[PDB]
Amino acid sequence: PVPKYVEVNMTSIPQGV
Amino acid sequence: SLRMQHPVPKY
Amino acid sequence: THSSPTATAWEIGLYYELVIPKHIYLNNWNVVNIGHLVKSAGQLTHVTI
Amino acid sequence: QVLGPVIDWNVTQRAVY
Ligand SMILES: *[C@@H]1O[C@H](CO)[C@@H](O[C@@H]2O[C@H](CO)[C@@H](O)[C@H](O)[C@H]2NC(C)=O)[C@H](O)[C@H]1NC(C)=O
Ligand SMILES: *[C@@H]1O[C@H](CO)[C@@H](O[C@@H]2O[C@H](CO)[C@@H](O)[C@H](O)[C@H]2NC(C)=O)[C@H](O)[C@H]1NC(C)=O
Repeated sequence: PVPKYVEVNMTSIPQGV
Repeated sequence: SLRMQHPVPKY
Repeated sequence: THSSPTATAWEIGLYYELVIPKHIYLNNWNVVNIGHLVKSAGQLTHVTI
Repeated sequence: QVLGPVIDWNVTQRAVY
C-alpha cells in the first residue's frame, strides 16, 4: 500500500447541449 | 472547472 | 435525324434546374442533447430540454 | 404542492472530496 494519484479535470455543459 | 486527485492502488 | 454509311446527325434535348441561393452558411455545428438525471420520490428520471 | 428541485448544469457545485 503506497500513495499514487492520477489528475482528473472536469468541465460543465450549459443546458446539457 | 474542477481539478481532482483520484487514488490508484500501488501494492 | 440522318443515317448514311459515311454520315450521321443527332439531336439531344437537355433540361436544367439552377437553384438560386438566398444565403450560404459555411461554419456550422450539429446539436447533441445530453440532458440531466433527477432522483425523485425513489424513481430515477432522465430530463431533457 | 411543495417547491421541487433546481438544476443549473454547474459541475463545481456538486464536487465531493
Ligand atoms: C499526473 O498528475 C499527478 C498528480 O497527482 C502527478 O503526481 C505527482 O508526481 C510527482 C512525481 O513526478 C510527485 O512528486 C508528486 O508528489 C505527485 N503529486 C501529487 C500526488 O499531487 C503525476 O506525476 C502526473 N503523471 C504524469 C504521467 O504526468
Ligand atoms: C458554480 O458553482 C460554484 C461553486 O458553488 C460557484 O463558485 C463560487 O462562487 C461564489 C460566489 O458566488 C464564491 O464565493 C466561491 O468562492 C466560488 N467557489 C468556487 C469553488 O469557485 C460558481 O459561481 C457557480 N456558478 C457558475 C456560473 O460558475
